[PDB]
Amino acid sequence: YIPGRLDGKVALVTGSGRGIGAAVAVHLGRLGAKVVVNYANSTKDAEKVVSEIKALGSDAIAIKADIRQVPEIVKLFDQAVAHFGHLDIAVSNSGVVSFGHLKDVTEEEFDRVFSLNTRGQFFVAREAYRHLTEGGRIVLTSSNTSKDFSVPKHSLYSGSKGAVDSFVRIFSKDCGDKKITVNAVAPGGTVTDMFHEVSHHYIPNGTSYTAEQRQQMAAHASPLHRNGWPQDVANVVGFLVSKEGEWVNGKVLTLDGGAA
Amino acid sequence: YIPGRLDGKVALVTGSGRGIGAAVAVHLGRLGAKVVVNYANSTKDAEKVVSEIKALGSDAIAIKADIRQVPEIVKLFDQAVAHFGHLDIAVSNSGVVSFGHLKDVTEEEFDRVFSLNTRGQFFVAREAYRHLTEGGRIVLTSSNTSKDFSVPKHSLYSGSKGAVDSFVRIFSKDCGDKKITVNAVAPGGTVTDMFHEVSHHYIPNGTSYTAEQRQQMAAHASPLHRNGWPQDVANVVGFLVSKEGEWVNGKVLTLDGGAA
Ligand SMILES: [Cl-]
Ligand SMILES: [Cl-]
Ligand SMILES: [Cl-]
Ligand SMILES: [Cl-]
Repeated sequence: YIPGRLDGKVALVTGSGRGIGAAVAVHLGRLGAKVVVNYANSTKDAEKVVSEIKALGSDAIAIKADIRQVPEIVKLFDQAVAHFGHLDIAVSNSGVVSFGHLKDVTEEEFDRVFSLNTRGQFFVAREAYRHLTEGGRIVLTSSNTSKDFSVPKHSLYSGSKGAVDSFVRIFSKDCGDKKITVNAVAPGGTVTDMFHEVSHHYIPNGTSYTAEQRQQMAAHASPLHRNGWPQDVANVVGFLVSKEGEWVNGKVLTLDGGAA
Repeated sequence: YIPGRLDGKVALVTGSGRGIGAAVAVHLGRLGAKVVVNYANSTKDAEKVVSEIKALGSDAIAIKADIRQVPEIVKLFDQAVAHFGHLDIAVSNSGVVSFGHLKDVTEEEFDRVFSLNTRGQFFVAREAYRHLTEGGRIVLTSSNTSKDFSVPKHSLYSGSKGAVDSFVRIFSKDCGDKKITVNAVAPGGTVTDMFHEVSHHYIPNGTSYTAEQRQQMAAHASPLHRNGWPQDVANVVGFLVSKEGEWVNGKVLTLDGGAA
């Protein structure tokens, strides 16, 4: 046994077609896990993640699912266990962002956000509990906006992640009967190819700055004076899902480089 | 002007057909508000609340709504403003409880709980923002289970209220443009005619105790050695919706008599 490593373990990672999830999938592979690369949309993109994990010396398979549809979450987990024999780790990076003043939020937008961010993640945890081996790991995605950062016109999303924080604390109670720990990660400002399209929403008069100015401002929000990156989230997920992370259970870790 | 009083104000209170909401409606009437007694089911029950408010010297009307249906929330608020001329205060006591291990939670049960506790309350806040007079008040209902109390087999409900806590913090930002404050109350153990049917869920081996034993145990959870009552919640709501409560804004107040 090599400490911190996941040799002999099997991990499922959702949201592997965007920056953070892709980095989490590759990192769990690098640590020695075989990986089910779950994704929502681009099969070519997901297969690039599979290829990267194989190149590192670990096995991976891409399995698609619409995480809004609970029957598809059931099938995803069944197929994961059928392919690799068992499953030890489930990480959800599933979610969508949303902005708008309360006054303008529609039924459709509420449902768009909660169906994935909150309901989808709840049922990913349910199916992970049902399928996981004893002593496994579940990690869901919250946000620094749930509790630690207050963004005007971001009530819907912030609440979708506030629910996740409460879920994980109580899931840890129920999941203890299979010795499964349950935690959430709550990233701050993380730079990906989608960051620049929404970064104006997170600062007053955001549109009056250039994208580069907004990224620099985001960097200066951490006392370390750098941006957060997908690898920062992956690094913490890797610890939580290791043997050495066991005593962190039922918690939400805000990953913002000290900004809050 | 009498300090603490709501003379000349108009308040809408949802969930007026159960213990806490009924007590909040009567109390706002006692403080001088005219009250829209909104309720989900029994018209005879709601009219008893109306009658009690009238007997106290304040006007009231019962207006029914299915708070799960956003078009009905819209109509409720339109009708409130049409009847009394304006609306200053909106208090939601809308919600349902739910219990069960994560492993057994169904799609239907998830939707039953979130549609009212989280989605319904979100849109009560939206319609209150849209209809309220400048300087008004919105109060939603969270729970001590959101953050302050961890009950096994209560993940769904706990998360439905964790979302509300995040909502109110951000709603306070958006609603400030009409000088409306937004807060939540998070009651603990509150005795009503429905308490005894669920009190076993809240203590280990709950069913092995009598209802009276369970109520006494609940009482001893507060260092004051009494149960919480609907009037305790009403008292705090009355402060939050008064002029003197203005500087409490964007907050969730846990009302458990010091148990946490
Ligand atoms: Cl994806
Ligand atoms: Cl997804
Ligand atoms: Cl009611
Ligand atoms: Cl209701």
